[PDB]
Amino acid sequence: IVGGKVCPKGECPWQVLLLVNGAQLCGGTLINTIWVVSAAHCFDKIKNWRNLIAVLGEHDLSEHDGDEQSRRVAQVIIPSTYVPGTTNHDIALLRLHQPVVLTDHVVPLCLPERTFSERTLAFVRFSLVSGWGQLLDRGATALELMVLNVPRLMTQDCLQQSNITEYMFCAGYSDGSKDSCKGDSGGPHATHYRGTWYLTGIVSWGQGCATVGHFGVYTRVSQYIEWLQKLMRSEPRPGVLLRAPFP
Amino acid sequence: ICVNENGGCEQYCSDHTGTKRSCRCHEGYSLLADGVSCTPTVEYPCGKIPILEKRNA
Ligand SMILES: Cc1noc(C)c1NC(=O)NCc1cccc(-n2ncc(C(=O)Nc3ccc4nc(N)[nH]c4c3)c2O)c1
Ligand SMILES: [Ca+2]
Ligand SMILES: [Cl-]
Repeated sequence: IVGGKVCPKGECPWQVLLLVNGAQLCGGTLINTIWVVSAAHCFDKIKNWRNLIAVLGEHDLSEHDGDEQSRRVAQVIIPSTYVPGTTNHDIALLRLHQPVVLTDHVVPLCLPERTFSERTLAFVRFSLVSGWGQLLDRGATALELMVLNVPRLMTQDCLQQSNITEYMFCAGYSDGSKDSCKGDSGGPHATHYRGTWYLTGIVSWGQGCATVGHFGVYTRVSQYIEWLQKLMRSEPRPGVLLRAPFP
Repeated sequence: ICVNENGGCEQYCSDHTGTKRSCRCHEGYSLLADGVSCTPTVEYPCGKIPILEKRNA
């Protein structure tokens, strides 16, 4: 995250850190005690699918404070329409091996109904994006979780002000000062409405970040609510990766 | 009704045939008798931040 602030410990309690062989891979969002939403592209190059870990309650990566909860990732579900190394359909649903325990530091973000998200949330101007990604373009990643308030653009307005599909949206700033960045992919774009926060976007990717003339690109979660809900009602299948039809 | 002002619902809204509307709440919340408001029914409902909810409790 470029140009944000430290998320005070416990104020982003749905944020997930994904690790592969102990190394930072991506962010994610907790939506229930065993389900995490992330970005499909995070998994394009995984060799050993059995060394993926999700960490909840993380804040400062330099220390252990006892609020962290680690779980193995049992399933990574990706839409059939996602093509590796691209932006369209950049979403993954992850099933944890064992539920996390909800605590003051570990709380799911609400996955909204489609109608509500389309009719109401999509018109809330500012939303929060968070992660342990780079603090600057071509810079070091953050040790403390960072958060940034970004405004959402209508797609016509994105294209004028800069292919953005109906499965994406733009949000952020075009002056290079404030953006999501490498290391933040998969993390939440969370939208507040009448006292509750909802998942509306997933940090996707682009070439570099905080680039004058360019906005951050987010997966438009409202297009996937039904797809996610059906999968969360399904039984697990052997083998970590699952490609599931979309729609 | 639901397309305007969220139908007055705090959370989810469904239209029915007639001048009818039903609000609903996410799991972990229940609908109050006003037919619009949602109140938590569990300790850690989705989309609420406990350390801030307790700062205002
Ligand atoms: C198939 C394939 N062929 O080619 C490639 C390339 C393939 N896929 C993989 O190599 N996948 C592996 C992989 C895993 C994890 C991260 C990454 N990963 N690598 C770079 C970034 C990144 O720049 N992210 C980012 C984020 C926020 C942003 N906000 C703004 N404005 N810009 C932003 C950019 C990222 O996320 C890649
Ligand atoms: Ca820590
Ligand atoms: Cl496997």
